[PDB]
Amino acid sequence: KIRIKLRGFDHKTLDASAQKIVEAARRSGAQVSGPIPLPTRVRRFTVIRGPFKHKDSREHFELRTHNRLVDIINPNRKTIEQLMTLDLPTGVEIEIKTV
Amino acid sequence: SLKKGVFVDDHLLEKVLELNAKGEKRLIKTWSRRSTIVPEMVGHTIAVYNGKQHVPVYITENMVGHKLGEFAPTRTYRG
Amino acid sequence: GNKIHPIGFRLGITRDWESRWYAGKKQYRHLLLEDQRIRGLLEKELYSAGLARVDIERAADNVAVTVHVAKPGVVIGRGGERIRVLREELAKLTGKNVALNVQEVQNPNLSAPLVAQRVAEQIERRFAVRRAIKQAVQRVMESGAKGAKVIVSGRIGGAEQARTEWAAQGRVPLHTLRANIDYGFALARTTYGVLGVKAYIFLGEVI
Amino acid sequence: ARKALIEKAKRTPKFKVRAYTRCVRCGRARSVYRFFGLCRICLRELAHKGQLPGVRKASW
Amino acid sequence: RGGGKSGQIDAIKLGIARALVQYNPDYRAKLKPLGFLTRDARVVERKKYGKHKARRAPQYSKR
RNA sequence: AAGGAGGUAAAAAUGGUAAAAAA
RNA sequence: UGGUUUAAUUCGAAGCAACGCGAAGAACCUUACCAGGCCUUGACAUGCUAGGGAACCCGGGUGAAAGCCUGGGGUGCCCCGCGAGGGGAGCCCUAGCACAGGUGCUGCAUGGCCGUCGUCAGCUCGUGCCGUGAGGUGUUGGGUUAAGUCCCGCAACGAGCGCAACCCCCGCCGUUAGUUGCCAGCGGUUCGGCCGGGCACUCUAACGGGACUGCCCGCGAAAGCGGGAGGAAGGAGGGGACGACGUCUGGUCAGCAUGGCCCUUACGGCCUGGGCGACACACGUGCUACAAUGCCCACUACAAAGCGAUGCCACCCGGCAACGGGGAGCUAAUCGCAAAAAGGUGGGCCCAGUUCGGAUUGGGGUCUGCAACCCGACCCCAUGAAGCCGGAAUCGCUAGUAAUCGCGGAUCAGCCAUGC
Repeated sequence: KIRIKLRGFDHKTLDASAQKIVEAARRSGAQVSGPIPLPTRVRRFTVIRGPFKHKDSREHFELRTHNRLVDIINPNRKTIEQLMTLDLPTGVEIEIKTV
Repeated sequence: SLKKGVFVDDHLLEKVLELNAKGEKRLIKTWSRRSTIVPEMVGHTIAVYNGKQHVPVYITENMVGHKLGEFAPTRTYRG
Repeated sequence: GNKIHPIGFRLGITRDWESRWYAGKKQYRHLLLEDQRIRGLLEKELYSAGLARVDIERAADNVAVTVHVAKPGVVIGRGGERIRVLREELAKLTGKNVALNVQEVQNPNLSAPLVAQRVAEQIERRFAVRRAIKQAVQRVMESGAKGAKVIVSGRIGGAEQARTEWAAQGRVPLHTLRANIDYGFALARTTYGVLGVKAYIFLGEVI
Repeated sequence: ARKALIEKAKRTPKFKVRAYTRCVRCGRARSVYRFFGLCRICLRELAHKGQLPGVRKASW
Repeated sequence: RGGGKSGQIDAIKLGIARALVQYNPDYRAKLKPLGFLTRDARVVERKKYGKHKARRAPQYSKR
């Protein structure tokens, strides 16, 4: 019944936040449907290499937003307690809901 | 284009409707040219700006509800 | 011609972002705005002891700054009466919860920003360009580095022709990655012009 | 003019249609990628100098 | 799913190949010399900044 | 032929750019 | 874009390396250009002298607008007060001052940043040897490669930045994982993944393995080449970022900083207008075309990627439409942009300045926006030019490349986007 989405720019750590949760949650309760990866939406940007009227000569840059999704079963007090308390995203965005 | 209505401005309005309180002097001195020509201006010496100076244009009928600053050349020099 | 920031290419596993915080699509702007302002007024003040990196974190009031200084000593002040005013103003123009953290790097002659800092500042104090700067590359490879290069471009001594005097010692494999390079450019200002000081320093493989 | 121009829009005048974006890390309106509130040269100087999250020296 | 009518066709071929080369890999012996497993290539390549169809370039002046 | 070489061959429609001066 | 011209048609860039280039959204804004109105301790910050106002909420005249002369309110706080008062601070006003400011010149004073030769294969270090020495050597010699790539020679042996490799996209497999997908396997059904169920398959997006001439045979002294297979993958698998030492006083002071020279109630600042879109020609990149492998109307098809909260906007409705009124869901793999188009499947045109091509043309409509004249996109219906496939010349492109066809995003009120 739990809808936890994790939006991330560093896919390395962002995934590390995806399985971690699942351990202690599969631990402090019952099943926790696997972290399931979700379409890393990417915002395409680009511009030219310099300042002066140089139509060619360009560099592309884009935003890598990886989506994560954890579903847990019927929650428990330990689970909810620690796994709403402890964290260290240091940036990464954590948004949950009751669907 | 105003789809429902016709764009004009109130400078001209207040002006025309006050000389109409009598029918006085044969001059007006407007700075707006974006405005739509109206028939209640009668149509004497609507002195409009151009880009360099005010240049009086005559107005009667066939300029009905089409824009003012169109009978003020601006684009000087010809070919 | 270019060279491109090794940095702006090392963002794989060789250069982790200076600012680490996720953002909303709308939000992005104002966030980075205040951010760059932080670094900004920080720059003018907390230069005094070599301001290299400026680690940034933001979660939601989590305004954690890990100011990589050079030597936080005569900069934290006695009892922290200087860390005080800075965190103060930090709060003054940040509508959230501020942090200081003076994480200077153990060793001086590493991380090229402060290298080039002292470098350009020697010319800022008029000093011998080639002599003391060759002494700088020297000092780098005298610290235990693997490759030091200092390009210095601009109006040396005036004389119209703005040369690009260059020195080096040790390998500088700029097309590589694992090797890892640190880049730092100081913005040298002659009383009579603006010359650009720039430095690359090499470290090693495997990492 | 320049200095006065940034101030012109910095204070929103009369009509909605007289605002124009502004590179607050360089100071212009041309090609200011509004998403960042940054011009294109300001954009590249930021992303390059490592002072911009979420990006990537893209290689797709 | 995907590609085009013909692309569909391609993937269909690919699979009809792979399926009989499972429940009887005896059919594999006489199907690679026939070339019924080499997948594909083809991509309307990443458009080159400066050129059109990543190859197609603008008319050169010189003058 | 691999080379160096001693004698006899082929090979250029056009032009003026100054200069005190930097490392 | 030259030229041309005007009051102004604002500058920049110039053989390749400028010409759909700064410009990735110039109606006024923008805006640096002009005519005019006007402010000027200045739209911006910085501090002092002596004075007054508390900040600050509203309004009237005037005018094109900025600007300008006044009117209603107004009296938060420190010290000393059941009393009178002043001084002090954010706080605005005026003189004076120190000043700001100037997209004015100077890229031949500069940084930085791109160009470009050019992914061209080039620039050198170390000990030794040759040369009085500058220095040469290594790097000149042959086969070979995309390659100073490798082999052979060899007075050298090697070593670093370059090439490559470590990085990403794309092709084969795997393990984690299952609100995308599905009877693939079961139940039912409003038979439409629609209702339960399930992770098999797509997919998603992560962590690796997989290809090295490794195997087989013939040639070459080897470097390599021929032939064949194992395999999704052959001999660098396709692509991308990647661009040295250096030149060129390239380009840029109008993105930025910037040494200097420079105007300082004017080269500063606001406003409203006008130009940046002008026209006797010329030029580069471009869209469309001039037609039956075609134009037209009807039915069905398969896209991939990128978007969307004060935005995406399916739906009925009014309108032939432009779009407007009521209206669902949507911080998105679940909602909508959105119909891909060519393909295919029917019927029309019958070779014609044609149902070709719409260039231009008039009487009306929709939308944004204060405002659509100069100078907006879009709708209607009536107009329907040149164009019969282009001489000298000259451009693109070696594989899913060219040619053809549709689709999105950037910035943007709108849109001149046939551009990128």
